Amino acid sequence: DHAIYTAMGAASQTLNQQAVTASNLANASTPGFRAQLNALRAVPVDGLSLATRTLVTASTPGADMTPGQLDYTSRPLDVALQQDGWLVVQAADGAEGYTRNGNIQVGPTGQLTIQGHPVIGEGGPITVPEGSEITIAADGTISALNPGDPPNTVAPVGRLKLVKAEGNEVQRSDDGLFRLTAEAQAERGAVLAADPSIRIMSGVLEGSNVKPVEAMTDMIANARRFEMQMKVITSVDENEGRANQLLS
Amino acid sequence: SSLWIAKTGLDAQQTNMDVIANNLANVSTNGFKRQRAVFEDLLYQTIRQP
Amino acid sequence: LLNIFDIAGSALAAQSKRLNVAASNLANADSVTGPDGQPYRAKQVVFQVDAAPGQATGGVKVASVIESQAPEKLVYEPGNPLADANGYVKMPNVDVVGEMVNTMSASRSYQANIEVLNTVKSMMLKTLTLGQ
Amino acid sequence: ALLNIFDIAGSALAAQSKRLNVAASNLANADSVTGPDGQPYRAKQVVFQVDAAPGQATGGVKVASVIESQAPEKLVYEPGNPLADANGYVKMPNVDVVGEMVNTMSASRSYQANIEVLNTVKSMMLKTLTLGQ
Amino acid sequence: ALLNIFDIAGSALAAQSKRLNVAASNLANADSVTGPDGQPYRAKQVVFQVDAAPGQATGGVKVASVIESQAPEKLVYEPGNPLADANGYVKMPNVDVVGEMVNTMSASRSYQANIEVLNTVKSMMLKTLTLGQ
Amino acid sequence: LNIFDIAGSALAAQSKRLNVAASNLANADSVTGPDGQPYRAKQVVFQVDAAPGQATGGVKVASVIESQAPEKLVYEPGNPLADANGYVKMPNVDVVGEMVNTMSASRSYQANIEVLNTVKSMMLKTLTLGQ
Amino acid sequence: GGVPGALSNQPAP
Amino acid sequence: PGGVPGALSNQPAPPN
Amino acid sequence: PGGVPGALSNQPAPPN
Amino acid sequence: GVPGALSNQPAPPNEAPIATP
Amino acid sequence: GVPGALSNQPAPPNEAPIAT
Amino acid sequence: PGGVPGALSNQPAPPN
Amino acid sequence: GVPGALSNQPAPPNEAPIAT
Repeated sequence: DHAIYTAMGAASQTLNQQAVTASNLANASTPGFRAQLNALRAVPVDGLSLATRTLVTASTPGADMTPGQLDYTSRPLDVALQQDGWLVVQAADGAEGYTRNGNIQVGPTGQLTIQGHPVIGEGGPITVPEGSEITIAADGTISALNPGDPPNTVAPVGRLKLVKAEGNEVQRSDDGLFRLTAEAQAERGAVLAADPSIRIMSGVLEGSNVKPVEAMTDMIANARRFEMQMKVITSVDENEGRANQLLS
Repeated sequence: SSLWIAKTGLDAQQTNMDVIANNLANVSTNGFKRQRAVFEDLLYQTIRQP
Repeated sequence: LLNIFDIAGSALAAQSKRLNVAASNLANADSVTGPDGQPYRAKQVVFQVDAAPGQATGGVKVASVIESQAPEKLVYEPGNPLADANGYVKMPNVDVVGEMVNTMSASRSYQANIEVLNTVKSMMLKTLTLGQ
Repeated sequence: ALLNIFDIAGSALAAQSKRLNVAASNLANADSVTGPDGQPYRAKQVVFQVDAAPGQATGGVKVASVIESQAPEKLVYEPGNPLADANGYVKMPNVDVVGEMVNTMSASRSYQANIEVLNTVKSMMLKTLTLGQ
Repeated sequence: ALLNIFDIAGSALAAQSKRLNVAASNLANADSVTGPDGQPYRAKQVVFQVDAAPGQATGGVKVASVIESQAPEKLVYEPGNPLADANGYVKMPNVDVVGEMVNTMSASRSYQANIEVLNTVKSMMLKTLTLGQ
Repeated sequence: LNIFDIAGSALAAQSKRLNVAASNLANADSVTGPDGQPYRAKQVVFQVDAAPGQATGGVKVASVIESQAPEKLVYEPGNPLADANGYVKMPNVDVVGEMVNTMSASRSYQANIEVLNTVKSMMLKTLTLGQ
Repeated sequence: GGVPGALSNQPAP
Repeated sequence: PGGVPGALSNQPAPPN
Repeated sequence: PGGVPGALSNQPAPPN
Repeated sequence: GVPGALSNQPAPPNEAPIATP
Repeated sequence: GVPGALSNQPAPPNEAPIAT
Repeated sequence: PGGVPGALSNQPAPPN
Repeated sequence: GVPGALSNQPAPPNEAPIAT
């Protein structure tokens, strides 16, 4: 009578896994995206006699840090980081966040943004002089040349804050930015200092890293697992009916 | 459910398709700047904390 | 309590336990970890005759639930935290076809035992009106 | 004391009927967006307690109260619908359809079991009334 | 009149039927240039509300009204059309194709789920009446 | 007991509509009948059959009519059936309409079948009354 | 009480 | 006085 | 102490 | 009022013109 | 204890945690 | 006595 | 009379000729 609940848990968590996979597939064109991993954990129920009931719980263990494919766009402000490297932005709630989106934009007032989040430099958020032409070097250095002026007068303005962090040290926040895990925060500090060993390419944008093969295989597996759980539910549903209706 | 998630995905690619069609229709226009569409994922839902 | 009733009830319990084990195994065909971080090893029940005071014939009791000894499947995911020095993650050895067939056979045995119990109860109800 | 089975099984039948009704109400409003007050529909669930007054050993079952289910509200990006959020996040109910279907099936089965209990109890009461005759 | 479960599930069926009808009408008029008079067709939307009910905890779904979507009407440059404005842009409806197919699928699956709920409840309904006899 | 007559009339009417739809589909490409006239598409007429005075009742097929819709003209002057301008009258059968009619008639047929089954069960159970 | 049963008449009549 | 069912009565035609 | 019957109390709950 | 209620009046005929009269 | 037997002491509350 | 019922026993196994 | 009524006289035979 309670195997129906085990099968129902399996089917519901299969639905959750399918939702995760569909959300990953919907962002196949999102610039600088990290796919969410999915794994079904097994929770064994601990009673006294025979733990013959073990349930299923869907989980998302971090994300995927494999870089995607770089689109070469003839623009100086689109940048791509090294493998396992992160650009730093000031988060929505006045905090710090890390990202791979190298689509740096400028405003009328001259401040750099990523998705609307101001970028964080050595001295705080980076502000470029109003209406200047901007070039980004291979180590984060930013040069600004005023329009209609000799290129000789170009001068550096600041340096981007580029950090290095692996998947174990990084957890996705609800606003799409990545942050440090508590266990990583305890060791590497609240704020990560700039890592000078990371090279950055200017003029190339990093796309998403969702793998179509894994997504399609996961969808097929989810469908089949759901059908099996429905069969288990149906088998349990007939037996209980007969039993009660007759042994009364 | 997943249906709307995938429907939002389909709507984004159609948008991108419309952007590409607009860019390709204005090939011979004088002084045209190409349009590039970027996408962002909406709010992540936390169900149970680690 | 009553013998045949005891037999049928014990057998219903045993077949329900087997069905629950099979359902839990089918749920965990693709599970990669548990709470401790160990792989999920498929469970299988052990049936034994419950005829302790009833000579060699009696009900069936589930002696134990044991992890199957079939070798664990191995998947090459070197980035997985659970991967060993060789990069192989252990995944359960649950056979889907076997579990489906186990569920079906357990259901059929459950129904047969219920019919047996109903017939026996009807026979005693008629025995209650002997000589009248 | 076979008469108390009437009360026990009747309370159980009423509680299971209420649970089935709540589950069906949740299921029928999985696609709702608005309530009578404009609030999003919140999935609701009954609470089962032992219907035992202080000092009573074992009783039937009773519905204590109906509570809002604890689950994140399903966010949908539709900033064209007249109902929306600051960022266009329409809030939809957190109904888990599989859970509601399984709940409906379980409530129906428990209901039928209680009906069988009531039937056999009434048969026994009639017998007992035919004790010596 | 109706039993509470009957009313809830029947209201769910009627609401899903209305949503499916709106989706079908939108899909039919995807290429319409002019309506009954001369104004462009506007994509219709159906808004689900929960029947407040005295119980509140249990309630079906009602549809207050069919609203007309407020989205930028599609503009197609056809100056020769009599319905072109001063600038010459004829107005085509804002009916999106993918959204309507998704709506049709979702309405069908909610309809079938409510049908299954009614089918499940029925057997218990018919078996209740054997309690007295 | 009148429900048997009502539902049987409904089943007969839906069978007639289905047969008319099948006839329309069969001869969508037909050229001539036994005489020299083309195949005019058929449609049944549904009416409310209330032999007594109580307003409502079952459905009855009053008649089978030939749609007055215009006849398709194809230019075939070598055909002896062509008129002075060399046109031949081909039927105006709406293919999609007739397929939809087939499916809708099938569904209404099943609904009436289910009604008949349910009421037959109820009328069988009413004979048990108090015994 | 606050919740009417599933097998009750339309609380909403 | 109901008319033709199905296709003919479900097509937009001008009144006469 | 009872609790919520069915789906909520038969799905793996959060740790705390 | 509500769709599915009971009234003592037949509904008006369902006309759908193609052009404005 | 043998399952299905009778004991005067109640079974301990069972739990199924996700992480140890 | 007895062993694992169902799938595991009614499957060919290496001799041991 | 009515398509499904009862009459005492047999229905006339029905034949389908290719041409009239």
